[PDB]
Amino acid sequence: GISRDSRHKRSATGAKRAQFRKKRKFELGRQPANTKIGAKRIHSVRTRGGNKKYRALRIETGNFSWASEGISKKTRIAGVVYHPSNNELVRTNTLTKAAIVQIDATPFRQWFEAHYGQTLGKKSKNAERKWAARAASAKIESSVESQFSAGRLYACISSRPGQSGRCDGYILEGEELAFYLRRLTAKK
Amino acid sequence: TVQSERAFQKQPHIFNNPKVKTSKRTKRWYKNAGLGFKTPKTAIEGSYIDKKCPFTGLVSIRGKILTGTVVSTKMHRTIVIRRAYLHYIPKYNRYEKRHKNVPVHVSPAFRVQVGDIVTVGQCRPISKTVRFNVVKVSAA
Amino acid sequence: MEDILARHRKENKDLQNKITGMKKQATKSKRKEVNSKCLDLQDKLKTKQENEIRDWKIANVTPEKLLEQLS
Amino acid sequence: LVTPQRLQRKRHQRALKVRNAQAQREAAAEYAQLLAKRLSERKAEKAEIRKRRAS
RNA sequence: UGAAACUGCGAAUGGCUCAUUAAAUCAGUUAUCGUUUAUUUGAUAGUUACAUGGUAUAACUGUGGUAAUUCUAGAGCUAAUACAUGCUUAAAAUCUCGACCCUUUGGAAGAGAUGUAUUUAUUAGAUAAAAAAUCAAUGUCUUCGGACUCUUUGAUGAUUCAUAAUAACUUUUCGAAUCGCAUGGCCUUGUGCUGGCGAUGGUUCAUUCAAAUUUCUGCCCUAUCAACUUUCG
Ligand SMILES: [Mg+2]
Ligand SMILES: [Mg+2]
Repeated sequence: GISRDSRHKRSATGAKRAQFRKKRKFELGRQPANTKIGAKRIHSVRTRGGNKKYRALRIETGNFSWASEGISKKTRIAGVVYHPSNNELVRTNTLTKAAIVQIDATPFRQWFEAHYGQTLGKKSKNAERKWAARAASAKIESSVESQFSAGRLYACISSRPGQSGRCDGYILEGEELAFYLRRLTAKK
Repeated sequence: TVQSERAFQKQPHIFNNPKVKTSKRTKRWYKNAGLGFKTPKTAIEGSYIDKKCPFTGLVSIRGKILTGTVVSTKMHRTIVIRRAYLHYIPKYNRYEKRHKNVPVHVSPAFRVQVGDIVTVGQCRPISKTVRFNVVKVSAA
Repeated sequence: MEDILARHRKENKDLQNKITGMKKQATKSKRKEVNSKCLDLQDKLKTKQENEIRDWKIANVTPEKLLEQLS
Repeated sequence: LVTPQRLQRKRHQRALKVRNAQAQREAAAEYAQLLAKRLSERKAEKAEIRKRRAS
């Protein structure tokens, strides 16, 4: 099908190479799975070797990591806002690697109230022993609780959906987030 | 102009912790190439991001090592070197001059100008025709 | 009002039997996937009932501010 | 059909996984003993290096 | 013993020919810290009704169709190392919570989790010659003024390597419901518990047969071919 052969191109001097052989099974290429938002729909794709490759067509959930506290929670994905390869994958709401989505901030907040104990925005004895044990770690840069006020975090996606079948990434931090929001406001 | 370009430029799988207030805002990772090649100091204190740099990125050096003389520096982060050599025709018992142009990658830790001699090492296939990588610069 | 509540109750009565049949029909391999699908269906039904109640009551942030606060 | 032979084979599978587990556990214990005595000898060599440099 | 058939395997080797192809194939020489690898060989898995679940069908019987194919329809059976389910195991350790105890310097009954594989994030993966001052935590004793009486692994020239740990993740991958030989020991005498030789199957690591790209140098004639490549890479 899609041949990723290097003899069908030109050379380094622009000469037209002739055809040399028929296209091979060890050099094939598949049609891409332009992965949308929807109910969970993953197709199995058999590879070269005795291996097997997932192909995520429509997916909605993900295991997104928080960089600072070192937690990763299974959390729904709302929609794609911004994407580096093309601007048209934003229009079709496409999850790929580094395609940036808005992720809802409910279970990170519900962990955070169980682990840090201060509400954002606006009794069992060992638990307040533990929240007395952690004092200095409760400070996060202002953009994160500004996103918690709306309950929608921005997160990048690091796991390729067309190979793994998953959609897992990391929440944007102040350097990453600051540059990406300034060019978001430059677009908006 | 480090974040001039369209996605963010970072070394992969590095972390700067916001909870711990450090003196330097960017922890940088570097490795030595081997073969007695000294890492330049601008690789360590620098702020650039490059995957194909052998001192800051995910490219090893292995195989043949070559020396040449650069002719073209006119394109983005890759330069073209030129090796002149002698080829021996056995019937006439005397040599022929010949030359081959190989386009090599260059990290921004090197200030390479045309006329200088470089030292290139083999790496993984970086592009269609680039297969090499500059690891030493000699001023001329 | 009362008709929307009766429709939501009938939808919950159908969805409970559907979730119980899906839980009973599952094997040891697919039980986690069936539980995730049932939890997603329950969350979607609760969100649909809340949106229907909000519509029945009605009928009858930006990154620039984050940039200004950061700078 | 449940025969005595299949019970014997199931018994042999259970017994083999058991004795493989104790064999690799005692191999791990003997190697832990070897690494502990090697580190003790290494600390003794460190001690004689420190007293020859102190003298 | 064994026609047929299911299942496993092979049929991707061998054999032939030289049409295309002029940095193409190839020759010598590298590389894979850039990958897949049925088989062989060696290691590898106490963590998930068990006197051993379930269902289809072929082969076969019977009825058929057409000029004709290694064509097959309907009906009636029944197997697995087919298909699909589905339990079991020892101690110990460590973390998440934690009923109560009292106000110190706090310590705890109890509950849950911790095999392997996938995916993400983070951390460890160190090695030049010696020292002192402070604050905590501890193992500590008080002449309650005081201070110490005891902790630190591999490889490569090179790595974000090998590998380990934490937080989770997953149409939950694997963790034997198989078969041939001799049938043995231990008694509370149950037809109870143990018990060998070796074929197949299986996750992963390594090896092997390989494969795939890949580095340097090399090709016959032609200027009556001097500029070629980029909308279409
Ligand atoms: Mg026989
Ligand atoms: Mg084997």
